[PDB]
Amino acid sequence: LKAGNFDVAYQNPDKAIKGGNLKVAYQSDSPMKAQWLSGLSNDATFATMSGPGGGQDGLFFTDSGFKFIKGGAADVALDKESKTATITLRKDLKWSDGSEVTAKDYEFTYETIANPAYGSDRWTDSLANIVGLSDYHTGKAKTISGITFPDGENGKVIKVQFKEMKPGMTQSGNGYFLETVAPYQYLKDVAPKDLASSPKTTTKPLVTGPFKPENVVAGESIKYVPNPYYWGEKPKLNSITYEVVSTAKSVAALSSSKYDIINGMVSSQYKQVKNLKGYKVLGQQAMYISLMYYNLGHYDAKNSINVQDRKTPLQDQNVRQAIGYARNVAEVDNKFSNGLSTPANSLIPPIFKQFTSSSVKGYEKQDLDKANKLLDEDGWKLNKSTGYREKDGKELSLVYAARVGDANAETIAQNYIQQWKKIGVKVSLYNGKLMEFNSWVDHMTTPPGANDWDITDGSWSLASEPSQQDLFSAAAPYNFGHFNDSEITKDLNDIDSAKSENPTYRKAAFVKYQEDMNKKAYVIPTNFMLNYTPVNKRVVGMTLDYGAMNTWSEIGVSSA
Amino acid sequence: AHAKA
Repeated sequence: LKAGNFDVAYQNPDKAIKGGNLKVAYQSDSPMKAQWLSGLSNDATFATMSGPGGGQDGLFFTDSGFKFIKGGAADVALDKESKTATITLRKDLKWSDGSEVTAKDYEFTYETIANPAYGSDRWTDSLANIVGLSDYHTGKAKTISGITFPDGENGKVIKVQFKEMKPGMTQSGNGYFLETVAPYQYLKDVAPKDLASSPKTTTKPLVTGPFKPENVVAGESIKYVPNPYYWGEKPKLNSITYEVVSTAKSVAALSSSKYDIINGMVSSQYKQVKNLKGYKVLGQQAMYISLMYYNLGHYDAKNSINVQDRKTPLQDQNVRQAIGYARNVAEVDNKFSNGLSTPANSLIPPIFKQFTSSSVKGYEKQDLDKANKLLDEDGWKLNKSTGYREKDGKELSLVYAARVGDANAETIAQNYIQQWKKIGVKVSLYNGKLMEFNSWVDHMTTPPGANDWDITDGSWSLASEPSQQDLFSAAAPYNFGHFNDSEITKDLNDIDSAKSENPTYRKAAFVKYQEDMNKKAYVIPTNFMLNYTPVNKRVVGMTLDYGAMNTWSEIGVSSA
Repeated sequence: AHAKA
């Protein structure tokens, strides 16, 4: 497997020893917050650092596209006609004290999120689609009627009944049902309001993963040791340490061999890392899209709907396409990205092979000739004295709300402004300078929307169920440019329809959506990204494959 | 499900 020029795995020619200590770090300038219950945890840093311990007790394995497969701590099966997901825990699934993981432990996760007495921030409207769960959530019911136990609470099977099936239910991260267990017998006598701050969920938890936390240093680190009761094979390693490292100290830590692996390293730091001997740098495509937005309307908050009613030459499809074709995204990525940005052909990255195809063509190749032709044929005619096109005596002049963030952000925006000059479009930065991130978020998300920008850039961390209703639907506040198109609405709905419970149909629906979005050009995909990870050359079995389910048990070292 | 970033 390759991701760009990067290897996804480090194929160590040397065998792993039996034993050893692996030292891993996560780059963060903010402390970890240890919370072992998924429902009560809001810290992404700790969520990653929980990996050796089971990832906050995740149950389901997936393929490399995040589609559920059998063979993990539990299996999940959908039955359309029952409207039910059935979760079957393995016979051998135990907690790290040797207690059995039972059906109650899965139901208890739902209580931790849905009963407000626990203080969870993770309730979502999606959960209201489980029979009886909204009523449990609001106190109307004392149990969750939609969750049943074919073989009792102390058996291994849980049935979850829905009001409606959803096609995303075969993707991890879908949110319509949950994927973790919580140790009910261990935690049952803690008052719900005290659970999140209990030692039992912070410093001294029970877990289900290949390692268990022997010591947690608040804000900083976890020492992991083998979990005797893990259902899989014993791990190779005798211990793993997982520590927070600051951005400012990561490279030196690599120089000093303090860590074998550092995760979360940002795109900036790379050329300091890429030359360091003794490391193999692996890469993987990120769950990420960046894109260019055109401002085409406003958001009606009272009616929760985008109205595409702004006066702008960008209402013309030809103009939107031309401005897309004029960019030099590939060249910009070559010049500046250190290889960590690659041009997007579509709005969904190819991580999701079941929802994407490289056959989908977008604006990944500059085409100034096409851009100039589109504008000409739309009556935007090139003025001799100025070098800019006009229609009814008005120049084609746009405001670009480019933002701070990328290290070469200024330079990149200027690249684009210069390409746009080549097609006779005059483009200036919003107030003559880059917008700070918080100001940009405010500008884009405060209804009804501003009228003083034309072009902007946005970027998103995508969920492993990648429907984009929350980004581009007519009702979405995140639809920053406020387009509303009947064909796109039909396409978005088709992706989430009952017919899309069939994966071949859903693929086709995603592909049509991606093509239609490109053609309409209300938004223009810009880049995908690559995450990089330095790995000490002694590490054996390391891979960033999203399909690799057993890495913590398999990983080892070739020498102590 | 998706967040700015």
